[PDB]
Amino acid sequence: AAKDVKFGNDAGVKMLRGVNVLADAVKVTLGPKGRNVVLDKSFGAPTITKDGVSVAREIELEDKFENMGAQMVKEVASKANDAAGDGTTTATVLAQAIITEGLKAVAAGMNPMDLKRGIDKAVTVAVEELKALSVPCSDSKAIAQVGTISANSDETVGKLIAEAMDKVGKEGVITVEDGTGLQDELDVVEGMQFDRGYLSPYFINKPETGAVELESPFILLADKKISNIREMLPVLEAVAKAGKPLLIIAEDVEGEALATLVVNTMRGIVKVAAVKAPGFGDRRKAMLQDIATLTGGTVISEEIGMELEKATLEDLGQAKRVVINKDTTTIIDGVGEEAAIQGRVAQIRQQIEEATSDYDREKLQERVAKLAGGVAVIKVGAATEVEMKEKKARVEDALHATRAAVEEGVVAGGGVALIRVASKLADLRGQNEDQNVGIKVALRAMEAPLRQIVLNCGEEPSVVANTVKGGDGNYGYNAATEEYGNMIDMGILDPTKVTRSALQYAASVAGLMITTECMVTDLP
Amino acid sequence: AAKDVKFGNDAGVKMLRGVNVLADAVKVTLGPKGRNVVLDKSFGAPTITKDGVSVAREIELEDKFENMGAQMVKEVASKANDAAGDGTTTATVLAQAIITEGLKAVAAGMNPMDLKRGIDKAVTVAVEELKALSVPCSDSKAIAQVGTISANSDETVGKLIAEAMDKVGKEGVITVEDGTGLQDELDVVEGMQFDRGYLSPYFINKPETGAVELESPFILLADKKISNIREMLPVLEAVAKAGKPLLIIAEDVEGEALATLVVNTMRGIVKVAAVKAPGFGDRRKAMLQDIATLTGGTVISEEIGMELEKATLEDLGQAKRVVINKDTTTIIDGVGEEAAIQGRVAQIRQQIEEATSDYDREKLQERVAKLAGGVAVIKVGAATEVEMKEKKARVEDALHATRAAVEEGVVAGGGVALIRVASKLADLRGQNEDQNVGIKVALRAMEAPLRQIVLNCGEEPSVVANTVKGGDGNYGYNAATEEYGNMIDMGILDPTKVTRSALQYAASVAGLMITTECMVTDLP
Amino acid sequence: AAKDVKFGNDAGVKMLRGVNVLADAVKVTLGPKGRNVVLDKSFGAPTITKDGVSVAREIELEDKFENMGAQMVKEVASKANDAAGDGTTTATVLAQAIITEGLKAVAAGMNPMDLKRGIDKAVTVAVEELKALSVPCSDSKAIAQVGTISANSDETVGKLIAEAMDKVGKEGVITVEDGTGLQDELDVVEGMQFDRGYLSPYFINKPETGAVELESPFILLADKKISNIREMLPVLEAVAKAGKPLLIIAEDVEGEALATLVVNTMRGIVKVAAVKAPGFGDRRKAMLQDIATLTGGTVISEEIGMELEKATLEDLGQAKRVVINKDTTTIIDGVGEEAAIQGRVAQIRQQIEEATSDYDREKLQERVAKLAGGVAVIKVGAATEVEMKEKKARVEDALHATRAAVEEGVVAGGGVALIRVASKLADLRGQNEDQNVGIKVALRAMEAPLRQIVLNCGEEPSVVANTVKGGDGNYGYNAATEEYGNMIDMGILDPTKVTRSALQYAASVAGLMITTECMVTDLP
Repeated sequence: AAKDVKFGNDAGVKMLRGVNVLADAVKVTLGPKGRNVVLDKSFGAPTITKDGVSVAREIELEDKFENMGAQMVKEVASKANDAAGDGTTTATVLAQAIITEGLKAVAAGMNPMDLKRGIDKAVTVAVEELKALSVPCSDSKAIAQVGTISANSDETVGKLIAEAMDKVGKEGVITVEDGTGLQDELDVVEGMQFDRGYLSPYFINKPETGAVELESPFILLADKKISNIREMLPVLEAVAKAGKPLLIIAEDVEGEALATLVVNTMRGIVKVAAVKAPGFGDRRKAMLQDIATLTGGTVISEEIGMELEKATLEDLGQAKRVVINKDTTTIIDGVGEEAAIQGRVAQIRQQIEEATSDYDREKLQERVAKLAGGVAVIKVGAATEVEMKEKKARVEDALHATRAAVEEGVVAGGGVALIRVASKLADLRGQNEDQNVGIKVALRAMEAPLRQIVLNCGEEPSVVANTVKGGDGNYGYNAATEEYGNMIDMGILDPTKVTRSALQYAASVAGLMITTECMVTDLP
Repeated sequence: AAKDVKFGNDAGVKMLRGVNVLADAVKVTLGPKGRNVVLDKSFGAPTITKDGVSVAREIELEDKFENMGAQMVKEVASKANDAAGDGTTTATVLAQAIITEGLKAVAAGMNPMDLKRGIDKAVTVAVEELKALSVPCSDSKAIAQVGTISANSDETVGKLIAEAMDKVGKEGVITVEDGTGLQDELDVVEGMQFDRGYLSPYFINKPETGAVELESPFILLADKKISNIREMLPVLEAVAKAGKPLLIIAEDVEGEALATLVVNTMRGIVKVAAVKAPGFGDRRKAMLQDIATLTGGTVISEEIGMELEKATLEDLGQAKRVVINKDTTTIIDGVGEEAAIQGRVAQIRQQIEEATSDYDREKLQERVAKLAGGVAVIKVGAATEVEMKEKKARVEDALHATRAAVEEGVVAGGGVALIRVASKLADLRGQNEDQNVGIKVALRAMEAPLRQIVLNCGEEPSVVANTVKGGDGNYGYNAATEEYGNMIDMGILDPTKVTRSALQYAASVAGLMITTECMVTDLP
Repeated sequence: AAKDVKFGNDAGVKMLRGVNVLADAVKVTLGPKGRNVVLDKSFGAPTITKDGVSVAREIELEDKFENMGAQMVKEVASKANDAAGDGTTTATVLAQAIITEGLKAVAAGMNPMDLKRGIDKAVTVAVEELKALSVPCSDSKAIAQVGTISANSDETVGKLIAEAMDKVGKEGVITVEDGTGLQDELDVVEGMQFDRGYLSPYFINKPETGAVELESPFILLADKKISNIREMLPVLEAVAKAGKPLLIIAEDVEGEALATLVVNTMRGIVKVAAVKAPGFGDRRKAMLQDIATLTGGTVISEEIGMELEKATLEDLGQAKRVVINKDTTTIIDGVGEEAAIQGRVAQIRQQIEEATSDYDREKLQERVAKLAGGVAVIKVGAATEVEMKEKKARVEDALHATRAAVEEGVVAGGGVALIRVASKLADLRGQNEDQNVGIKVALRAMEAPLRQIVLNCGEEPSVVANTVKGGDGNYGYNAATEEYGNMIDMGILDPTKVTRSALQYAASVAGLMITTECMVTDLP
């Protein structure tokens, strides 16, 4: 199509206006004193929210260039959710501060590549100062306390997450089968988590979570690229006679059958969602064999000779609940019995015995960890359905924050850790001058989220931020109770991975937007 | 339709504004310090890129005349890819410099034909100075080092390309069958490369490469012009029952069946792509007989009497992977066995015996080179799928640059070779005066890419370019590390064919745009 | 009146556009390859000029704020003439460079007061590096050579200035009585130079020089503030009967009589110009007594009792030629005889004897230096009147440049000295960061005049300036002959006072324009 093309500082100020719009809405969502945002829905009454994840999804600007700036920061901040579980808002505010002060410094004629290298230098060293600043979250006391604090101060949720990580292991897979009464049950049921997500967002039937959940679905295990609908039809219509939904685990699903099933979920004819097989090559064939062991069904491969026309209801696998994230699919309570599963585990122990390299044995120890691990039934008991759904959502929030907290340790939250590693790096210098101003842009940006939280309190932000720089360690400003003090003692803590990931991804849009010269889009 | 027609310097400045837009975007992609370009996609978040090949595809301007200038430089720079594998960006910057300084000289009333002859003179002599300046890349050490340097400094890739060119020969065909694990495998499998491309770009299912890849396809070998769909239907529907895709190798595919299959790939009904037979006449019938020997299938010719209605599944040929470039189709691991293939080779040795002319024997030595050569399985092993796809792309980049490097030798890259042969030709003169100013426009243009790279560093371009002119040999400016020195020693090298082809094709749009008087287009 | 008021960066960019207009015209006047400027005169044919002094007088912009920026740089650059004799153009280009790069740095949010202190720091240290870099111009060989080089390479002019400074002394007063033939005469005649200028520019009858010259005028010596016309009338009308013009040396001339005489010079009725008495207090009464001794007339003071009504033609003093600069008045060949003058000198020797403090004796040694010194008759002989006026103007130019050259020494001209002390101060640092960027703004600005001269040559300015930074000492670029080399050997030299004064006054408008927040003017 006919493209509009902008160069230089025109491109820079267009992206800067887009990041200012997105970043202003998402930044007024940021606080324990966070302000409301009224998002319009054309159905009826609008939705009031305080979460910047829900606000940043709605933002899409009219002018194409400003829209491109907003969609850049939206995209990479959503990567901060997908790697972190929180911190889209913090990565958006940090992204506004690096891009704003950075483009002011480029407008002063400084070299943009030296700014990018300076920002990446202060970001790298500040990441290492977070890892030197992080307190580990190792045992059921710390797992419990991060569970309580993350789930809005409830002890029973932290006891649940501590018991579940105590059972399956901190490395293990924990997702949640929900409640059937008043009691909060918990046990290991046989399933498998693998790092493949949904193929298109149009399979999402639960958009408040951002996932594809299927209850009692069938599972088709295909070791081929699926592009043709004409094989799928006895499976899809055997499902349409069965009524229970259908999950595809294929080598790939491309084009015609893929967007066809997207149209099937558009009209809601047959509930089918599709994901890829985990891994590549012969080990993805072996992992499809393990999923075939769990779900009861059978690998349909070209070496056997079977096709999807010859597939029956026995050939499909089946489970009770599958949950599909953007990058990760978990399968909960497949049909297959402990004789075939356990004998399969013993066969993979045998493959540990006759493996040569240590790396292959590492892959097989990961594979018996997946196959022997198990997923959680965490029956969130409540009095009513409302407390079960809300308490379910708080259990998932404590599950994410506790998961990242036991991955990479925990730091003093509330924007204190960023400004603390900003205070530790005043003497960091680069090679030439524009790296030095890139470092100072980066550190001033690390100050900016505490400035924003205290600004949402209505207090004077430079005073409180200068006092938090005056303190040492985890001394920060509890913005909810407006009290200075030790953030670990006062019970505010963010995982190191949400802070580190927020800073790193804000550095990524920072560098990739400062070093932009040209912008190409369609005409309005 | 009703046409708008422009003459003279109006036409000249419209093309000059189009070349300035395209050339500015593609020229800010140019560097080891190359800047980003934000390309919009209407699906969602935009794509950040540093490659001018991806930027120049997106450029299409609103005004029709400026669009025509941009599409001229786009077209012939894409010819610099298709003949070279790199240097679309360099041919675009060179094209901007010759067209800009040239149209300034035509605006001073000078004769445009003498400018065209002057530019072609300095271009011809500068090509011969590149061939006198080129260092040969002959053995596995040089093949290895160009392989490492071209693939972003990795020794294992250069060892792979050196082993593959060691096996099949530097004249041989090497494309890549991909990985099935961690190991990087490599062996000769029986296939054939021939110089016929796809018939329409709408068969392209992998647009990031710019090719048509078909995995386990059937191959229909037709010795007739195909314009009628009504013969194709037992073949196309025997394929649609078979499910595996279909490649047509015809004498020609014209009109109705061609655009019909384009509609089949538009809706994705049956995956069929079509190419022409290699060569013309009785030798294209013999090469179809050799492809019939490789793929197991049979030549369908009018002299036998068969048609496409009488075609069966045995009559179609079959291979494992075919890859179709814009001008070249390779067929990898056809079904046919070594008895028929080897006996066919012996028959073509017999045809070498009973040939008369030396030229025919040259064609048959090319034909046993194709039939006895073999294509590569280069299993790019990696830990994950991401490193396998990215490492695959770097293997293809080192394969292209190593291929052109062993075709025509290697020169000091980074814009040093162009400005070096610009320095060697200060005393070149033409017949009359306007040829002299055409030569100086050409040489100043050869200076321009180093000016652009150093400008993307932020350094002073006329200083660094005047110092590189002050040096001799391969003394240049390593713009990544900002260090002067011997470019061959510091590990920057471009093939002579990408530099020579960039300069020659930029001279082609230069002459064909300077000598333009009239422009005819539709109305806005 | 109703005022328009602008604040902040709006005020900054308005002054920046004014300084850009003035500075662009005056900067294209700058060179030995200096370009022409066509100044319009409404009388008739326009005037072509290459001198930035004549261009900067004409510049007055339409918009009031831009006019204020232009008039600031005009004013203080005219102070660089009045203290230096040259370098209005150089102070304008330097002022553009500090104000431009400085306001870019303030637009990056840096502190303007730290920029002002940084610029003043690098300016102070660069002044001391000029004084460490200056070669002294002490004897008649050096005085002669600066005289020749400054007067466009003529040896006879340098011999004249060397003989005149040899006679009266380098501290002495030399102005020029003009020619009466072909010979270039020179002798000491009795006069006095004192540091008082004209009261209004509307007495200027020779605007090409910027002075008030009166030939055979009468001199009225008034020890009172003159505000009333009704005393002046027997003096003014005794002059109007005498016909020869009238110079007033008063204590002060204020208001009514002052602007009245301005109206007399507007209609040209009686040629009267007025200046103040030299010094303040009782010593200004004594210096009026010495001027009364020289000119033959008499001090009219209130202690005697006389008034201006009782003044006669004998009471007025008289001389042959008086020349009045903006700050300095010289009186040439007064009537009074050597008996009264010499006896007055002996009386001031007696006052040296009976003085107490050393300071008073310093003032009296200055006073016998003035009274015993003498002014020059430098009869500029030529063939025609045109060579006498042009050769007169070159004698005055060599007189100014030789005068400043023997005041403060001589440096390598042509913008080499500024960039040389810019090269010597790379390691100069301030207290905090914005002083460092103020220093780098200052040094980059010191590079800018050589950039402008080489830009007027058409050569590449960053190349030549980087080579002049590569050299050491007085190695520079003779831009007339386009040859590198020792500027003292190649005969390009500027006085240290015109370079030092150009840099200091450009620093003055630099600081006083960077630290401007508000601008107040009338409405358009």
